[PDB]
Amino acid sequence: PRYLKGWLKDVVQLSLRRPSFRASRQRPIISLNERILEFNKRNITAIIAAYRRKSPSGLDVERDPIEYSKFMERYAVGLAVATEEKYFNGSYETLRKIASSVSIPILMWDFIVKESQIDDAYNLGADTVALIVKILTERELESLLEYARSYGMEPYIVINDENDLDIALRIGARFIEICSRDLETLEINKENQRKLISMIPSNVVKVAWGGISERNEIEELRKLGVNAFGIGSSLLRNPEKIKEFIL
Repeated sequence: PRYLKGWLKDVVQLSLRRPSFRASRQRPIISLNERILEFNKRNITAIIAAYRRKSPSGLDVERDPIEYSKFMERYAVGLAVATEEKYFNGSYETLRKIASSVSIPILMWDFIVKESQIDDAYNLGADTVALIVKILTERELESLLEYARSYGMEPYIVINDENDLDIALRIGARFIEICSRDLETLEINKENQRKLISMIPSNVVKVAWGGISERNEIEELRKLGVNAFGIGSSLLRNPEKIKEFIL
């Protein structure tokens, strides 16, 4: 990984020592990026609903993950499941059970630093995996993107600033999350986010994430070329608010 500081260095050290999941996949690959594009052509708002328990950017919610996922299966374009265990209190077993319960695409939301974590996502049932530019060297980022594509997954490349974006385009990313939340400081900057969105060519599937809470800003981001919208704490507190974001 990169030279890191603070909690990011901590979580990366944990991910490097995380044991592998050694069972066999039991569901097909359901492409999240392909389904997003299907929603765009159908003029349906594409929203990625997240499940997590703890979070550095929010108090912990204790809700049934299976009741949650089944409800979101009716409205969401995909599900993000946080599996990091220290700062998010996530679990591989939680992802396994969600993947066994729903038939919509599932994104593994974690801090991927080694290949076996991509083995884990595949065997667990995840349809794609998040790769975070700011914690990986360019070479590591490219290897893991290429490794995940060997499974038939289209990886989900997370960017924060113009450095992350330039690198993402360099290593041939086609599925980008423009995150407004800086992971080092947890501060949100939507102006920088919209600046990065304007610089991403049209052939990339773009996901806006960070502090999204209103149908209004979803329509404004859509007019800038954003294909899908990730929403976490808002939907974790009130799942039925997704009906407002889509309708």
